[PDB]
Amino acid sequence: SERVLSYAPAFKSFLDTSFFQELSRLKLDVTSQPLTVNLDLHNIPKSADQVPLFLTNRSFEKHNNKRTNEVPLQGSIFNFNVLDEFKNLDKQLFLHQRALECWEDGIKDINKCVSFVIISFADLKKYRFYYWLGVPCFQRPSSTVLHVRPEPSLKGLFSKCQKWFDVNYSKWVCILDADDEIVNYDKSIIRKTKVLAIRDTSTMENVPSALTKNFLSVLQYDVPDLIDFKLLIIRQNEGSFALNATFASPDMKVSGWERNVQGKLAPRVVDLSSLLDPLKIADQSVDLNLKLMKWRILPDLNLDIIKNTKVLLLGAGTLGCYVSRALIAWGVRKITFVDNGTVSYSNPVRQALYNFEDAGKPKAELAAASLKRIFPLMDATGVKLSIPMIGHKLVNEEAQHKDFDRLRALIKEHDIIFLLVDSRESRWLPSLLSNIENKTVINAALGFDSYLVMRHGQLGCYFCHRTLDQMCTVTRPGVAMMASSLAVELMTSLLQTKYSGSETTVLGDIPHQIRGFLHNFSILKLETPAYEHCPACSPKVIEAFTDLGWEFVKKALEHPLYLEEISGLS
Amino acid sequence: SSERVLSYAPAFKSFLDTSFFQELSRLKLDSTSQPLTVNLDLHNIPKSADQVPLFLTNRSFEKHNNKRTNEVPLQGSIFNFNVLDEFKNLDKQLFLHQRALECWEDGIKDINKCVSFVIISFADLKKYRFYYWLGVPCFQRPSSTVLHVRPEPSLKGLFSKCQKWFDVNYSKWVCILDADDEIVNYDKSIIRKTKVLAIRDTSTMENVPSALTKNFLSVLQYDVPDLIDFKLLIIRQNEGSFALNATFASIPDMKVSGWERNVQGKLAPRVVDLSSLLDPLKIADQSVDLNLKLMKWRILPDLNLDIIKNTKVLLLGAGTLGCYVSRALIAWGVRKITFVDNGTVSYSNPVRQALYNFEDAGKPKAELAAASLKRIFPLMDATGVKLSIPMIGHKLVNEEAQHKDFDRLRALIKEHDIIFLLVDSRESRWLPSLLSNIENKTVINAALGFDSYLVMRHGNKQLGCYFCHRTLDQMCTVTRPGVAMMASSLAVELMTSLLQTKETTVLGDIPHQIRGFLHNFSILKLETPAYEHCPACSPKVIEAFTDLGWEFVKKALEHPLYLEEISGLSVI
Amino acid sequence: IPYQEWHSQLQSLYDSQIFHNWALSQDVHLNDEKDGLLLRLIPTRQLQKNTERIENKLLNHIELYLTYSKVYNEPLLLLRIWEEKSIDGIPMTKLMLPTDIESLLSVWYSFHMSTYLRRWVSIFIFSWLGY
Amino acid sequence: MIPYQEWHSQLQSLYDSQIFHNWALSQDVHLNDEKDGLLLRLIPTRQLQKNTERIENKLLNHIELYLTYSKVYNEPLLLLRIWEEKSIDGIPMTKLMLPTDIESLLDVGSVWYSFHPMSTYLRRWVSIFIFSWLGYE
Ligand SMILES: [Zn+2]
Ligand SMILES: [Zn+2]
Repeated sequence: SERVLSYAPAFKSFLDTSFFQELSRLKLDVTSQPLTVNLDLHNIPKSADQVPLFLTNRSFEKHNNKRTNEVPLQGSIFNFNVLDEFKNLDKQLFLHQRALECWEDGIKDINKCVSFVIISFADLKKYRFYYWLGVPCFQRPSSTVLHVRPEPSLKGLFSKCQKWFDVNYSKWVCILDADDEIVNYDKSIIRKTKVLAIRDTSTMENVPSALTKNFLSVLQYDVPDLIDFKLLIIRQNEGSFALNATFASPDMKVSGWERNVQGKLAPRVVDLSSLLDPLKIADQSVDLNLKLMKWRILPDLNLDIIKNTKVLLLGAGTLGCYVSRALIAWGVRKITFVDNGTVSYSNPVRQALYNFEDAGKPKAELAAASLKRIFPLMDATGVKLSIPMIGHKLVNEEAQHKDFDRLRALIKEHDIIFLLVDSRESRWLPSLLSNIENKTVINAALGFDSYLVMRHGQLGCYFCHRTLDQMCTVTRPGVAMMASSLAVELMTSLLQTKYSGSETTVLGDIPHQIRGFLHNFSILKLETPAYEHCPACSPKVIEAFTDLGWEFVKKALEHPLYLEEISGLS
Repeated sequence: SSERVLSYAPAFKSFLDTSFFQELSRLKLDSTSQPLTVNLDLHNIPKSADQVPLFLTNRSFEKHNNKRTNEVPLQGSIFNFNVLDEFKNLDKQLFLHQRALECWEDGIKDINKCVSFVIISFADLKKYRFYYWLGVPCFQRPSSTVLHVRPEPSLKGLFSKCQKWFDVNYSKWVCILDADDEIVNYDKSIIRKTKVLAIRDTSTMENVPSALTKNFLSVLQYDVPDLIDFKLLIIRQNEGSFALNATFASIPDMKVSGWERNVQGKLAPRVVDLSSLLDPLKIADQSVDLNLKLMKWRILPDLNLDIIKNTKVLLLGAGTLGCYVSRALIAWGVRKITFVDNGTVSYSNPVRQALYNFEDAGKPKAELAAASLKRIFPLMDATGVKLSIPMIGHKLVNEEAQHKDFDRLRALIKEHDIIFLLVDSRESRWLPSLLSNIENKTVINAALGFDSYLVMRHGNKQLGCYFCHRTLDQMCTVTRPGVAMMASSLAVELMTSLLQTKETTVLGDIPHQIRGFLHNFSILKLETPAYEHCPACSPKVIEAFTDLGWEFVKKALEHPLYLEEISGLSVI
Repeated sequence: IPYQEWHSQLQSLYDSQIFHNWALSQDVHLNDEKDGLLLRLIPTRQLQKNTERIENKLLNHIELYLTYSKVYNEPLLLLRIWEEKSIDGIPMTKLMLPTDIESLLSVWYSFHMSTYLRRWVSIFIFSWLGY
Repeated sequence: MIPYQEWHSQLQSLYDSQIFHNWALSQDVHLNDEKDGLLLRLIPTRQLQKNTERIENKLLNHIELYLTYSKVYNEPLLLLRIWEEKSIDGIPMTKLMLPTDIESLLDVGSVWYSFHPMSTYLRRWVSIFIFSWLGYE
């Protein structure tokens, strides 16, 4: 009932991304570098046939934290600077040369003959990593094998050997003296007693680790005259076994390159790109922040309608800058700025998209660029365009005509229009166009300590009915911040379905007009009806516009009386 | 008797507008030469001037521009040198002389073309400094020829007809009367018979024609050499016109003059320093200042801008609150801001946090926030400190390091006038509330709920702190974007109000607590007295810190139960 | 849960071989300090269907990281997902960022008394993956 | 407010009235390339001279006033520019300066400082916004 001894592969490698991140870190600094891994032979996953060899960033540290019974296996890593070199190196020769170092050190101390090696190539442009593990297992001589038959009568020695290897973690083997006690390997004491134990990394039943080849090879060098002995394969599990062994037939045979997932002999590849893609990471974490508002707080809150809303902003000033900042925060991906201005040196202090160095550049194009600078995935366009004020004679008729046409094109193609402009008279032309094109409109107007926020979308528009919304008005800083956020909050609240029978939504009330005041810290809410005589509303004006086009626009701008008479307001 | 030797006033008084130099810088980037054109207004001449102002702008480089109706176009040129030394080394008398020869060669063909001006210049574009010298070629051929004259009042009747004739023909500097006694263009065959000459005068000085008269008379002596005695009319668009009985006399050779004297009356170049345009920092600073001043002089006269500008403001936390508060602070003219935050910029951070870009991820928040303020307004004095603020109800991860941070935090609180607690949760508020209370500093608190916010102020009957008395300030809480903007603006508006003499100020009310809500779009204002058992303000707690120092803090942090005992809130 | 109470239960949980005796785990390891547990798991059949149905990709394996959050003084489960591909005709593993992570089931995804850790494991791990 | 064409007519009338030309302060009076603006180069009053020596410690060469029409505000806007008297090589130099305090320099635009905002409209405007704080004649 005797058999020849076979072997399982010594180790099973797992390299955590920290190892490659740490390997990358050193490729930017300065040959092989030393590695140290702690083996846990008490707890081995069932899925594995050998103890897992686990590498991290801390594996580069020469002395790291160990648990009590763990075994500090030592090794080295060879990093080639060109992929072609990595391929063309002979694997069978290289692992042999490592084994010679293992064989050499094994004669000095039999416990230093076990190690590992990692050949590697780091591609830092694609962040791709090629590695191959190997364990320098050597059978010396190549012809000499081991015949074994079980001897269960030795099972009483297992515990003695288990607790011995636990205590001495730097020792891979042990023998018996004349007193039947466990001690260190000695060539003298072993020839007499003929009992040798090996710490086993294999969980394969009656199949010891290939490392055993190394120990039996050193045994034959030290004690050439020992043909027959007893071999103990010691495991921290219940699967330890004793073997009655004999040697039966210089040249050394070196094996132990690690197979891959497919069982073929071939390197492993890890692709760490997508750590190189911060645009996608930022995109996903940002959306996931948004989703947290939905699942945790307001389950029926609709995010997708806000993300899919195309927003036109009229004016790039203080309001426009903050409004767009509150919009990209709410997940809005498409914003179009319209401004005729240029960034002044003073602008950045009240206008939150610009910097001092940005003076002299066109605002509209720059505001959009600034959004992409905050969050690189944004559909953001500036348009340099003038909005004609009513009650003024046209400065350039042909030019403003083009800009009139371009404004309607912009309004039609956008879902919601914000009126952020500087003055009351600048609101009229967009209010009319947005009426015709059936677009939802939010207004924001600034007074000294007061602000106004309302929705056009019957409710009726801005024009439907002291420092507020004037060209020269200088406002307290707080006013613009207040009005900007209330505008966006009104807009998001407006895109939500109304609860049955009431005005409210999932985000709460949706008032018609909000008028805030800084001195008393108070918010007023007022609801206004639509008016048949309004200059920007009335069907009389709407049908006048449809019929006469730009000619009705031109005359209304230069002569508001003509507009008031059409609407029947005078 | 009653006869004189005719003298001459300088032809022009030069004024070069700053826009002229702009165009000069612009063309050098786009020695040499180049034509100029200037329109003379001879009807309206400032009383402080002895001759018509010669005024050149950027539009002077264009050969055809829009003149007014009675104005006279004057052709000239500019010579720019690329080296200052080349400008100095130019022989002026020789340069102006060979300009006169060009005026003479033109003058014999057309007598109206013998008048022009010349500018030599050196533009230092590094320093934006400009060297210019104007000159007006004036020649006497012969140089030995003078002009003896006497008044001739009988010809005063021709003054009106010459004024209108010169008005209409603006390219013409001279006219004569023909055999029909009518004003006509200059003709050498006609003047020979009639012997009457009219010249357009640029001088306003009585009985002293412009030195340009030398040019015309030099050509008159070439065209009709045998005319010794004629009548000379000097035509002006004011009452200063005069008529002369003229005689050429002797005492060929050509004398040349007309380099313009400087403000000192000496023959030297003028120099214009435009360097102040190269200081946009100063321009920006003054712009921002005057905008602030408009809030005072135009609207609220009693408003103190200076107490705000001088205020040293400590910002605890770099988050959404810290970013919006700081922006609203610099808008109010606050120049000194210290950020305190332990964080690093996330890739997702920039979208909620207004001081950061996508490219800024990986950088320390506190420093970068300060660095960003200088990117908005470079004159800002702004620093930031990476510092941890220990949360109450938690064990200390690093005792040694958090001890140091505790000392640095207190030092910073001593250094600043106003403290903002912008921190993530209630647990982070306790320690700075205590320290600021000990150092007796004005504090503004801003806390965010999902749809709500709280803004309040620690006092200097007492108001009492944040701890005195549902998703608000929770640290796991994700908040609606509008909340932080709202909170931040009210935080700063409450601050600037507070710096004003009062319980209301020139800026309006100064409440203890402001709670806003998004869902009904409402704002509440509530007060609250200092609580006796609060584990922040309570004299037993103040007593406890003063005696025990850091040992008390370490214990109150890790065991809040111990803190309730001291405060006497335990019995409650 | 206190830090040290969590440190003790993490080492007991590890030493019980409960994860090692799981069918899914390729590897189980504690970090340099004892503060954490890295679980490298084999993808369940149900996950493999999902990622191929949604992302049209093959799953290689899943890394779960059991950590202590000192902010909330509570456990935090971190998740990394890996893809199966090839380069030269040999297997390549790739860290992926799922276009939809939620419907599939330091860059990591994160999940949003003496029996504490064992319960928390059953709820936050054994519930969806199965034991 | 007041129409652009009413202001254009009154500016040319005021210009041709020589009221600025007969002013003792004016070195030069000129309209721009259009007829819609008026640039006034002025001799410093003694008080301004005293202030720039007190406040800026510098000598004032002259000041520039530009009467312009803003097609936005529909009102006249007065731009101001201040020049310093200086020297380099012994040659007197003039330098456009940006006063630390320009409010106190007197008693009270892209590159300019600016003052902020019926047939007799413009003539009266000049009286209040110009002739008030500067001596006439
Ligand atoms: Zn309406
Ligand atoms: Zn208190």
